[PDB]
Amino acid sequence: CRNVLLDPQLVPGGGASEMAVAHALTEKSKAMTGVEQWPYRAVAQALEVIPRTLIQNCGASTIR
Amino acid sequence: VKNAIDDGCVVPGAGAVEVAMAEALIKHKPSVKGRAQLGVQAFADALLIIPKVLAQNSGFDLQE
Repeated sequence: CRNVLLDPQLVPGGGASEMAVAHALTEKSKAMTGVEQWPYRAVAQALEVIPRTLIQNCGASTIR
Repeated sequence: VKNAIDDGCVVPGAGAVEVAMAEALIKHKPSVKGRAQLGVQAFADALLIIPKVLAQNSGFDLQE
């Protein structure tokens, strides 16, 4: 109720948004070429592990 | 293929016969007396090892 008072806009997601942040970094990792991209792409790898773990409990080839 | 000229019946293998045996063995007791069906249960579960773990090695685990 504070959030819908804060933001009527809101995203979908079940951890899929965390992937969507993670892939948006990876595109800008390859777009903003230079010394910055190697820490900037490494933290993009850290985000996708969490919804991977949520579907790991669901149970499949979660890496695929 | 020496065996192929020997027989007349070439069968789809790789696990196709393996679960097909274990369906008939467990569900239909051949020797419905309970002493031998104990050995049937070990026998039909022996058949599962070839399709289940090579696919599990491939990434789609044994239960799927």
